[PDB]
Amino acid sequence: ASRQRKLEALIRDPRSPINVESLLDGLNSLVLDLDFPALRKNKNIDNFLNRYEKIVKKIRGLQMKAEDYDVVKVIGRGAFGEVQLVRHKASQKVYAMKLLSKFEMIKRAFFWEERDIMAFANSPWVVQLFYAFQDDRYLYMVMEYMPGGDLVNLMSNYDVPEKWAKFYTAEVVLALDAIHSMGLIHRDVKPDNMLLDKHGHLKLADFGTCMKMDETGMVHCAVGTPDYISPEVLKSQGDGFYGRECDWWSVGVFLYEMLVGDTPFYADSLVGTYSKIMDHKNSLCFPEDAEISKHAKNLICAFLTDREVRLGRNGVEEIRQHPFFKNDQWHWDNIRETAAPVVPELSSDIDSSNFDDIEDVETFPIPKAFVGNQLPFIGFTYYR
Ligand SMILES: O=C(Cc1ccc(-c2n[nH]c(=O)c3ccccc23)cc1)N1CCc2ccccc21
Repeated sequence: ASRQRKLEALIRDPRSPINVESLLDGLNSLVLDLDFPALRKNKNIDNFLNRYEKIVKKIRGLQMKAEDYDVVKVIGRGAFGEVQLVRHKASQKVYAMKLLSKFEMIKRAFFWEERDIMAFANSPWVVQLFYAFQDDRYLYMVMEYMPGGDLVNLMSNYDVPEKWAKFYTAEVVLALDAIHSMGLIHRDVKPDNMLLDKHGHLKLADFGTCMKMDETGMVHCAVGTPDYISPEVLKSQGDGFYGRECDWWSVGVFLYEMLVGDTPFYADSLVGTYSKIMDHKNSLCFPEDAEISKHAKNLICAFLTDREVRLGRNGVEEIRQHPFFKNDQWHWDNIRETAAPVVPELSSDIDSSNFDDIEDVETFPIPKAFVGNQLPFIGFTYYR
């Protein structure tokens, strides 16, 4: 009973590898991976499935499921799956729910490690995870809805003045400081990941790229669209190592797209984008027509240089000290409680005006032998 108290404690700890959610995930996966007629020929499998069939159904009904949510509309669709604006039926609260195809996911081990670190850190600069669940086909992630839309949408609807770019860059800078302080490297900082909350304040979202830094403060191994990716990250794709400074390159790309209107290494092809990024010493140029302050040009260039000499290599203090961030509207300690330059007008809690309309799927193939397709997702379920 003393050893049983110690064992009953690990299972109660929600941050434990084997806990109630993990144990339930294990039993659900075991039932799913064995419920195939070819496998059912084995008496051990058929009998286990018979005993636990009814109870696994009862348990699946009590646990959080997709049916507990009302699908308002799709606000993003991709290769992975979609993002739905949903409302929890019982609490009546609106959330953003990403659906990941388990099948597509498997074609890419413990990938939610960084999601858990970020979820626990609970930074006001990072889009919050409330719950995560799963069914045979999908992985579900219930996130805080960011009704202000992303910075792709803001950029395509506004001509961004230096007062505005000075604010979003500072918020991205504090969000990246937060992520690095968790022992993480975002890896794919771009305006699709820059989401705006109910008041127009920025938060960084991780769409599966965040990685835990090793003892040396480095990562490895994905890119997708490269406009915001540093040369070191491109060159690593390979098993190459890079640090947190790869995220500061994306801040420079961001400041450029805000003030200029186009990405600094844009091209009609992906190859050309990749090339212009690698030859960034010759290809970086500001248009004559685009009027940009000396400090703005300076800051973009301090970030868009080789990792060795890039701004942020010494720390965040030199980025904050940069004269571009001299202003009469905010401080580095109070920026999030100051007036945001673009305040959203939201008539209802399901107002999705800042999101482009989408409106309107492959699965695992039935196995002959046990293959354990559900095994990699044991522990994904998150409840707090
Ligand atoms: O993608 C996500 C987590 C996430 C984070 C924010 C949002 C999100 N949140 N809020 C909004 O309003 C919104 C509007 C459009 C689009 C998205 C949103 C949705 C999912 N992860 C995290 C772990 C992981 C592994 C593998 C693959 C993916 C992901």
